[PDB]
Amino acid sequence: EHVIIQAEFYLNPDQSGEFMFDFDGDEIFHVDMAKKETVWRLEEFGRFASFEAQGALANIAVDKANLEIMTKRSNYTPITNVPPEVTVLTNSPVELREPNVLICFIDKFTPPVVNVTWLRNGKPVTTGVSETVFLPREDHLFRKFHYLPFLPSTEDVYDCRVEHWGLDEPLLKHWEFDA
Amino acid sequence: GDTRPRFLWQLKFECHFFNGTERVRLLERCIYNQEESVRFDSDVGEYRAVTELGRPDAEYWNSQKDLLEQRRAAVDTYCRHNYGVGESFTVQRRVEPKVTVYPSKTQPLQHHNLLVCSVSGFYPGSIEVRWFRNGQEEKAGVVSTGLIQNGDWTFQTLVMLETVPRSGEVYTCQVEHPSVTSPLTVEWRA
Amino acid sequence: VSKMRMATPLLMQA
Repeated sequence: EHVIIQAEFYLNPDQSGEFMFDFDGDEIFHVDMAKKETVWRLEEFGRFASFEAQGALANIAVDKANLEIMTKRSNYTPITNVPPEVTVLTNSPVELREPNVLICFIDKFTPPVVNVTWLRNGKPVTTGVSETVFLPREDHLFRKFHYLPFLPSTEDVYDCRVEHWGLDEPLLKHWEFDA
Repeated sequence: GDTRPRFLWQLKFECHFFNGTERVRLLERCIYNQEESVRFDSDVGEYRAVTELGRPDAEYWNSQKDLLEQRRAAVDTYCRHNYGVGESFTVQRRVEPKVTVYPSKTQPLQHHNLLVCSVSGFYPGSIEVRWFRNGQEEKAGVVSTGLIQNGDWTFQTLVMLETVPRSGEVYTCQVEHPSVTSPLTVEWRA
Repeated sequence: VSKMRMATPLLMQA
């Protein structure tokens, strides 16, 4: 069995929209709402396929309208904040001073609003880092990945600080090499 | 601060493929917050209220038989079309795993230790890992992280073996994956 | 071949 999923969502009052295609749990691409263009997860994908991103906005429009209809029909029943499970790991076994990548894996949460910053030795890091949009789950919660390329050392400790309405306080997930 | 209630709306068009485009099933599902309310199943041919909240929409949409016709045809015009479009870089994607074996901790021999078989950066997620002690398969004392998704079209997994290593012992980790003709084996000598 | 097609959302009433 294989599964291709066209996943859309709209969130109020934030007014956040998302349109993405999924294959067996992996993102094929998503549409950047602001720039109105297709963004392929792996850039190689764009050489073998294309997507009229402009159509994604027409959908999101309908979605937004449907959300407000639903919101009212439910007598304004709000969503329950389900805090995420957070996990930090490397995309490969660590070898001192050998190039690697820290993966902040944020999982099983809703709504799809989150604040993530990497901390090295207690200080934010922005250079080289990247992230994914929100991935859909069968239980209708969400999945998200954050990445930070780095050179492992016995002299550095890392933290992935995660903020979500379901949490009472910022959540730090520690990672450090141990001799 | 910002303490307003949040209202989420999701829409999922699920194309299910069995044996390629041989057996296909379309699942169009609408979820409000954490609750699926209405669903279209190509096996049924019409919308069904998954909850009372989604019954108005089911009735409303089912009353339009031409929309139902287009939905049923989507299995071809939508599901099977897209399968063929991306098949080349998704269904046919194969990335060879990197297999590494190492003791969890630095222990002198003759003391309990975990033998870690690291299998990372492979695709797809279907995989078989086996531990061997001196040529004999060992099914007991195997602790696994399970299949881990990296988010970048690669998977990793750690299959660990509970051992009390002796000098002269040979441990083999055998990996099977769609990306290789024969099993990948990596040895660690105590 | 060769562009991705998207399904369109149905609109609700009132």
